[PDB]
Order: sequence, then C-alpha cells, then structure tokens
Amino acid sequence: QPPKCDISGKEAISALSRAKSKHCRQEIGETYCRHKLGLLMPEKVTRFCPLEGKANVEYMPANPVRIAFVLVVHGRASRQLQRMFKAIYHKDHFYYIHVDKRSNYLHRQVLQVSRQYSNVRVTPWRMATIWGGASLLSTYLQSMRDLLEMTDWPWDFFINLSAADYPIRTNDQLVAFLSRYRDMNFLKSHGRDNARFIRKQGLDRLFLECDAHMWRLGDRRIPEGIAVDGGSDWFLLNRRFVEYVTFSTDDLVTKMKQFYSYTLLPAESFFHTVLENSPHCDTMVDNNLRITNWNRKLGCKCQYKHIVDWCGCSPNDFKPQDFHRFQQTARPTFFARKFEAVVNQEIIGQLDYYLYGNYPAGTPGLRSYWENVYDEPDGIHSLSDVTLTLYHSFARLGLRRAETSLHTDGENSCRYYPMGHPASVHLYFLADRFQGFLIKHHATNLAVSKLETLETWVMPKKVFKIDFGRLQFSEVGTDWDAKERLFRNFGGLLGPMDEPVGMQKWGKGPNVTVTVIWVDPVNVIAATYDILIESTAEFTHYKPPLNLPLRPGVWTVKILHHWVPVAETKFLVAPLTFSNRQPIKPEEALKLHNGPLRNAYMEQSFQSLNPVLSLPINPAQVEQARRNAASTGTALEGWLDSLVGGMWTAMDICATGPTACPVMQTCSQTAWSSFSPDPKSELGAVKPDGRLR
Amino acid sequence: EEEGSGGPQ
Repeated sequence: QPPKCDISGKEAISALSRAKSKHCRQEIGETYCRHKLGLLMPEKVTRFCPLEGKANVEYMPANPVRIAFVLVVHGRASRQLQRMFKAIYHKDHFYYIHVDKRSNYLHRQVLQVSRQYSNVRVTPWRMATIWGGASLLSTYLQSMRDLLEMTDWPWDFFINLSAADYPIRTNDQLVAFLSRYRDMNFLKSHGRDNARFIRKQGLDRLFLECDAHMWRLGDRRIPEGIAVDGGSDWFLLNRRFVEYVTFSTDDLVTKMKQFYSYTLLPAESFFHTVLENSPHCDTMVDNNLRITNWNRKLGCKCQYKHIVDWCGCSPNDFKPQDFHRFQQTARPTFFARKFEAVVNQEIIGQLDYYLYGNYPAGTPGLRSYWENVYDEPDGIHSLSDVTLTLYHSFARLGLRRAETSLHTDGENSCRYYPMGHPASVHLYFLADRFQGFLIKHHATNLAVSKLETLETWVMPKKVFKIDFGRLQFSEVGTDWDAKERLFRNFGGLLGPMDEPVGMQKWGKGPNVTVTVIWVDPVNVIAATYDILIESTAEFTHYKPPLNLPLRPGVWTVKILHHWVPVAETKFLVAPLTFSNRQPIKPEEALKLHNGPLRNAYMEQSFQSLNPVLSLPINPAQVEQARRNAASTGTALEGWLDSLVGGMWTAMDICATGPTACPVMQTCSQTAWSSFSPDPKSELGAVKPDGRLR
Repeated sequence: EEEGSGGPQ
C-alpha cells in the first residue's frame, strides 16, 4: 500500500529500506506523514513553575517511610539478583518486578520468589525493553499506575533498580534518610552545557520504536515556553509527584507524554523536564543518591548501532580496587552500579559482608558462581546447531569417564547409553576463574536397564604456551566485549561458519611490533599480518577475513617477533552433527566440512611460508580430512568426540537421584554441582527483624 | 561523574 504522503526525507527512506516487517513499514510511514503536516509534536507548552530557574542518619524515625521498589530486569543472572533482593528486603517495603519479555528463564525464577512473599509481585504485562527504547518510559508509567491503584500497599517513595545495581548502605539508614526528606524528589542533571546535552541525546530527532529497533525518522523542534533538562534515568520520586505525573491532565503533562512517545532515551529527561516546569518544581534535589561507574574512555564505543540509529554509552563494572569509593562522605549515596558476577564477584562479596557481616564459618559456595545458559523449557530451537552439537559431546565425554572410573572384571555397572537432549547447562566460576560447563542429561544404566539423571563437569585444557617480552596472554573467540575486555562466548565454542577473533593482552613497556600467523588443521596458513603494540597498549584484537566454511579441527595461532617465536595458542572449530536441530545429512555435511568454497581462505597466498616455519603439509592428512568431510552418523560422532576429548576434560560426574554406579557421588554432596548448597543466594523465612539476610 | 547516556550522531 502506498503512503498517504510523499516521503522524501533521507532518514525515513533509509528506515523503510532496512525495515523487515510490513507492519513496521506502515507504522513508519504513518508517523512521518503526521509529523510532516505538523499534527504530531507540540510546538509550545505551558510552564506552571513560579520560580525563575531551578530549585536545588543514625536516628530512629517515629514515622518511617515505606518504599515501593520497581525492578526492571533481564538476562540469565538469576542468582545474583537473588543475592541483591536478599540485601534490600524488609517486610514493610514492596517489590514489583518487570521481567523483559525475552528472558523467559529469568521470569520462571522470579515467579518462585513472588509466590513466597506477600509483598512481592510481578508485572503481568511484559515489554521488550531494548536499550534506549521508548518502551522503558511506558514501562515506568504503567507500573506507577498499577502501584497507585494497589490500595493495600501504602508506599511513600518510588525507587527503580536493575539486576546490575547493589546497595552500599543499610536499609535502616535508607529509611531514616528518606523519612526526614519525604517531600523531596531525587534526580541528577547532566551537569554541563544544555545545548550540547540536547544534541548528544538526539532530543531534536524523531525516533519510533518498532520490531525491537529504534528508527530515526528526521528532525523536530524543541517546544517553546519550557525549560528542558535531563541526566540520569535512575531516581527516587515521592508519591505526591507520581500521582501528579500519572493523573494530571494539564497542558504540561499531556504534551510531554506525546513528545516523549517518539524520543530516544526518554527516561533520561522526561521526569526532569516535567518536574522543573510543574507546580512541584521546588521539591527537586539535584542528586539521585547513586554512584554510577562511568568510564567513558571504555564505555563509549557505539556498541548499540545494531539496535538503535544512534551511538550510546553505558557504565563499567566495579572491580575490587573500587571498594573505597563506596565509603565516600562528600554526598549521601545509597546504591551503585554496575555489578556482574561473571566478570568479578569479589567486590560484590566484599560489599555484602561490609554492610551485613560475614557468613558463619563453614558456609559453602561463598566463592563460587553458577549461571544457567540453557533450560529445557525454552526448547532446542532457542539453541544453535553449534551449542547443541557440543553440549551433546560434553555429555558423552562424562559418560565415558564414569565407565572407566570403575575397576572390575565382572559386569561394569557404570556403563550408560544417552537419551534425549540436555536438560540444562550452567557456567561454573570459582574465585573469579572460569571453570567450564555443567550439563544435566539423562541416560540409561545398562547393567540394571534403568533411566538416570546425571550432571557432568567439563573443563577446557590449557593451550596457551609461551627473552622478557610484553605479551601476557593470547586467546581466540567470538563476541568480544570492548568495554569489559573479555569474550562473552565463555567456552570459545565455534563452528565452521563462525568468524573467529584473535585477542592479545600486553603489559607495560616500550613500543613493539609483532607478527600473527593463523594455521588450519592441515597446516594451511590462512593469514599473516603485523600489529603495532604502542607503549600504552593493554589489549589488541583483530578479526581476519577468512572465506567460509572453515576447515574443522584444531587450529593454531602463533605470535612471532622478527621470526623469533614468542607464544602460541590453539582453538577448536568443531564439526557439526546437527542441521536445523536435526541429524545432519550427507549432502549438507559435505558442503560444510570440506573447507571454504574458494580453495583459499584469503586473496593473498602464504604457501611461500610453510617451509620457513616448519609446517609441512602431509598428503595423507589432507586426504583424510577430505574423507572426514563426507562422514555422517557414527563415523562423524567419533570424529567430533576425538576432537573434543583432545581439547576438553571431564572433571567429574554425579547422580541427582539413586544410582547403580557404586563410585558416583550424589550431586547435592559435591562442591561444584549446581545442586550443591549456595546459601548466599538462597531465600528462606523472614526473621523477627523483618529481613532475609 | 557526568551524567547522560547519549553519545553523538
């Protein structure tokens, strides 16, 4: 269907061209037309504030405030959320949790909490709150309406928190502080030039949310007659102001809700703008009581370009050396961000014991961390062919360990046959060191012919191998996080159609230049290039352009300094046993496992280098790799399992229930199982003082 | 700590 208006704006044509759904293209055109006629955005807004500009703990309160916490959460880190919920809980407060529509695993875990406590509820509606999306404001405004209509919850303050927040002061001080200033609103402004704030936020640009993407559609004017302000979208607002925002029909609230429906990052300026221009303008404190770990040197890399038509930034994760910052006395602060348990748990532990004391001696699991990365109810189609293939292989690696660990000349009662697909997968950390994967899976014990449920721990073999140079480590992976300087593909799981990235980590010293060589499993040199390591460099990384598919097997990456060897590392390109979650067929196996289409991985060749580096190409191994490329079924499974076993180790395996294998422990009795005690994240009965911690 | 999450265009 053609538009109702001629569409000539460059941004809008670029948006229509990139959009994927018919509904989305229609919505884009409708929005553009309405703004074109001047019927979409307000041009002048009434200001009700009489002021000329802006306004700007060890006692026991007689009338303590009751707080409504609004948690907007996403991801997989359910156990870290449980630890934080434990720290902030008191029977007198209220907890309203909105879980991103895309995080069904997390939503199932949150549901178990809301069922235990009468002052904890979950939002029945769920939005896909993408970064910078307009829907974050819709989330807050709807939860405020819900909360104001819950008459059985007489709350006085509104506080929003994410799963990466944590308190840095006790609940008793929070209540005492807010009880003294109960008629104030806590918002932090940008603290710079206002014109530059507007440009950098894109407030003079029109955005539209559709298909989980923020489309930029053109320019717009800032309405006349009001002061525009903004800053952090983390705040604390009292009930009187929430009532005004929710139910007022005056000129200010009505037009601002329309304006901010088509705004990028709306929660960073909507509440600042309304308050300063409203009758409540004299209640504003220019302080949101937060510590945000900004390090714009690392957090501004336009890393959201695939989600929004704009460049964004985000704060860094705290580390142990930052602990002293939580003890400052310059201004009152009660929360901080960000924390990530898979990035650094020590600082979280330091902070929790400092506020609420050590755990009893002998408490297990304090230095460990478990994070679920697959749960059966979400289905194998939510996995990829890569992870499905390798999780199956890890399970088989564990079953072979069990058989070999029993020493007998009679019937081996530790022989198993695998059944179905993995039930769950966990990341396992100990002392902030990644330990590998935990796979829960079903298998038949062949001696008694009975089904058993087991969990297997697999750990990657060390492969980095290192004249006092600067190099400290080298690694290959995918999904490199430039802000946190790590691979988010923790296991380094790779398939033939993946595009690996090589990373190096350097210490201090003078500038140096090094050479990098990539070698495939049959000694073909795929790429060579030199890098400059400046004096101030700490990390370097590069993604070489390799034609796909990559030949399966064990690759090697070498670093040289003027032909002088420095170090090497290895990584695994695993052959796939699945296609569309189905057993791979001969014709699709051959297309995928015989190296890239063009006999060569890049344009320039490096055959001139094989003799120099002592990488001779064995004609027998080349033909065997071709033969391997046509195998399926059992032959292919044996090739994969021989590869995985050479790069991974089955550390241990346990049973969840009764077992006939006499040498396997119960999982709950182990130190490493996701079934073992983890009291720091476990939630029990409310104590006499109203706390869970 | 300056505030605001927007970058540029």
